[PDB]
Amino acid sequence: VNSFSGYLKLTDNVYIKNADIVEEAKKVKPTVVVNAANVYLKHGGGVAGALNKATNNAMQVESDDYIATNGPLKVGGSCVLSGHNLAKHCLHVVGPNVNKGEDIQLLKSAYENFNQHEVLLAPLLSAGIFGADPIHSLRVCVDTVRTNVYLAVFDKNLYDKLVSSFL
Ligand SMILES: c1ccc(CNc2ncnc3[nH]ccc23)nc1
Repeated sequence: VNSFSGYLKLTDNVYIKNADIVEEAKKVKPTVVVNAANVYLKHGGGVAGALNKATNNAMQVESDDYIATNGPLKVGGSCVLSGHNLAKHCLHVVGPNVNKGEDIQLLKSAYENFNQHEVLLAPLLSAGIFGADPIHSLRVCVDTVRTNVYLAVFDKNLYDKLVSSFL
């Protein structure tokens, strides 16, 4: 039993809710919140900008030190950093950004990072400003992640479409 509430169950291991991931993170304090990161960990907008704003920019400060030491992530890759006031840990995962021309096949590699964590609160990777079709992202999630994932979808309209079209 865990503390996630109001989720619709899609499969054995995937759950989905219309929620603001920031507000859900602050209420649940999950072990892991996933950030929709870019390779530079520049948290300017979308989910990343919102999560970073909620940390009062502490996420960005920590991220800049990470990049200065380690260099950029790979598209499809991830790193574990602090969850600050939102979670124990933040798993920064880089989905392909269609608006940069990145290969959508890398979306499966991105979701594979979730399998290193038993339970996660997450957004749909490569959705929103990353330009992928969220229905495709949900399909890849279900077909790739084997650990327990709680997906927060900010937009109520998209949430209803994802549920109604789910196979
Ligand atoms: C429109 C469609 C999809 C998204 C995906 N981005 C997010 N997904 C979950 N929670 C969020 N909070 C802020 C952003 C965010 N954004 C905007």
